[PDB]
Amino acid sequence: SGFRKMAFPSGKVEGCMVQVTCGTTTLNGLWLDDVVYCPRHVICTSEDMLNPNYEDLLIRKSNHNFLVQAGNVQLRVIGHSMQNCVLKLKVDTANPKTPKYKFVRIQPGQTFSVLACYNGSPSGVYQCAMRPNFTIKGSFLNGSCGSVGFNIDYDCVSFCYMHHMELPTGVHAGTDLEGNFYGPFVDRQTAQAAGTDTTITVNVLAWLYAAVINGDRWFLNRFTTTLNDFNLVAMKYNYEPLTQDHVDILGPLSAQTGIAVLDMCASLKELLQNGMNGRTILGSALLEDEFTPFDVVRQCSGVTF
Amino acid sequence: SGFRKMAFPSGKVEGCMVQVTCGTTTLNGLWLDDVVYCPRHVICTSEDMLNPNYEDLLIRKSNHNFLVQAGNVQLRVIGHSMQNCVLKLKVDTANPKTPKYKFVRIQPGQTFSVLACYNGSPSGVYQCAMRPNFTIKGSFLNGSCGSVGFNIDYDCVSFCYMHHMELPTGVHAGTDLEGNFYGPFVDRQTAQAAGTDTTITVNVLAWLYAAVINGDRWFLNRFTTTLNDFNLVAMKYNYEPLTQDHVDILGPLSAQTGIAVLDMCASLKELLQNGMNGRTILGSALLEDEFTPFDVVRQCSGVTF
Ligand SMILES: CC(C)(C)NC(=O)[C@@H](c1cccnc1)N(C(=O)c1ccco1)c1ccc(C(C)(C)C)cc1
Ligand SMILES: CC(C)(C)NC(=O)[C@@H](c1cccnc1)N(C(=O)c1ccco1)c1ccc(C(C)(C)C)cc1
Repeated sequence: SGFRKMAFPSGKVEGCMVQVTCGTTTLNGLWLDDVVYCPRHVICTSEDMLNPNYEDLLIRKSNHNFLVQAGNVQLRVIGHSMQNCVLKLKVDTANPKTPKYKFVRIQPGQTFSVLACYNGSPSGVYQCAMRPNFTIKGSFLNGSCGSVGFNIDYDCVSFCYMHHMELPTGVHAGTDLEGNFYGPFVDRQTAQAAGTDTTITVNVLAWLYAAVINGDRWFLNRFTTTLNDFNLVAMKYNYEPLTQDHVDILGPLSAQTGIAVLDMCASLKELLQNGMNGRTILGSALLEDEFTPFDVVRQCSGVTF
Repeated sequence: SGFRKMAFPSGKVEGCMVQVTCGTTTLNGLWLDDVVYCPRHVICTSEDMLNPNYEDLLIRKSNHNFLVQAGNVQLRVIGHSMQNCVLKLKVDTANPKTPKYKFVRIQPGQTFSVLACYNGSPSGVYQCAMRPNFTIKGSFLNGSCGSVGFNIDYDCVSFCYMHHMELPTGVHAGTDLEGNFYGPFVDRQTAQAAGTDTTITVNVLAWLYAAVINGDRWFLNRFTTTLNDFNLVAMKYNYEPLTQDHVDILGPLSAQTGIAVLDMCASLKELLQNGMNGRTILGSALLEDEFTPFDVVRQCSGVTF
């Protein structure tokens, strides 16, 4: 029993973390096969980051300008190119610790583990979700750029995030491993703001099914509701609209707990309208939305990797 | 910027996780050098766990009754002994992935990372604290016994916990790597209850210093208080008494933020007496106490391993 915010084992990712320096700027890179992936803004200078022209800046850089370090071993960069907002440095040696991996672009509301790194060395791992406004509420300090977020499927690592920027509000922005930013953000020092950060409703529901599975049932009320009526209250509290797919995604937890999805929606509705009256659910005083239906199943079943 | 509940990279611990079976009971073991550590209750049967006499039960077991599996490779048990509530199976091969390690018994209020495992395979990692009642609020399912909690010091792993039991309330109990239970709990199926779970006050203070460092300052009031007066309110809300050592431990955060410790105590006092009025601190609606002063420094500075 018990429900903690939990991340994948990071061993497989640790073996791919290297350091990348260009000029005076140092950050983290991802070393898979004979290619190192890192954010392109490594080539910028503090003055050039107001309006960087990466095409022109990259022209002044040669292979020998990119300093890559795996542990204390230097890698020979024999090629460099730019794919969207990420650099690809080709090295002479393939990473012997390269695991089975894949590059996937996740959807807003999905989760992943982040291995925060500094100078190509891991410092910690935690769990994030892709907010509906395409930011993440990470824990990143300077130099954390180049750290990656990932999911694990038994033996295969699915990379989905690489950190780039911190937004003025304190949130964080980045791209997938193909260099495409999640959201409308760009790698420049300019006024950028994220939209409204709604609540991932389906994730909250899975969290409530998690609570019921762990003994917290005080919030289970006696009503039920309609998917349309529930939505009328969700979209007033800045909640994501629930779809039939969400109801289907939640089916497994509905069958395990024996509580129809629409009944839990009614419980959630009364929680939103009346608050929690100072009580707690799974040790939290807020409605957590950073657990997907799959994460709940994984943690309440025991899926190992 | 940003503050998430974060754990150490688990790669070094992953390479020590093996599976241990005795009879029909399977659980996890820790493989360091040529010894495997696992809870002694692996030798119990479902009937014998009401009042297990481990001395007599262990007498009926030989080396070849303990089945240890590292990956899909079997290890030859050439010796077995009992140290407190943990078994030590001596194997013929030393663990090639054995890192620099140490066995430490942590103090209540301290934190550590847990690598939840099932059948000798890691499933996830999260951060825990040793509650003042000597339980932990883990996420453990059946078979999770034998998983370990640890801290990392650059390159040295300090093991401090090994999971044994789930208590009737839903909390969890275990021992250090020498087999000594944290708290007054015993490895039997009997009526056991933990005492009052107080709040680790010093950890809450470091969390508030963490918030101030991340931009959340709304709770900073205009008063100050005395260490004795603050305690009179803490011990009414079931908070740990603050000592001068706690004030000294918090010195670094007090100097960084420029807020004397006793002033933050006054802020905490008004939060306890009046609640948070539906606001949040670092994304939480409750006062978090599972971050030590050291964890806050590590996360707000960038200490890598
Ligand atoms: C908020 C801002 C002023 C832009 N500071 C940062 O983004 C920090 C940073 C700080 C904390 C977490 N992640 C990045 N930041 C860095 O820390 C950094 C840059 C290179 C290695 O580490 C950073 C990220 C992107 C840029 C440009 C404008 C060139 C794309 C410049 C600096
Ligand atoms: C609450 C209780 C009825 C005792 N169930 C468990 O403790 C589960 C268990 C379940 C969830 C998390 N950790 C342990 N539990 C186990 O899951 C387990 C035992 C062996 C391998 O996995 C367990 C722990 C200790 C004992 C004795 C009494 C022999 C010391 C028996 C079973």
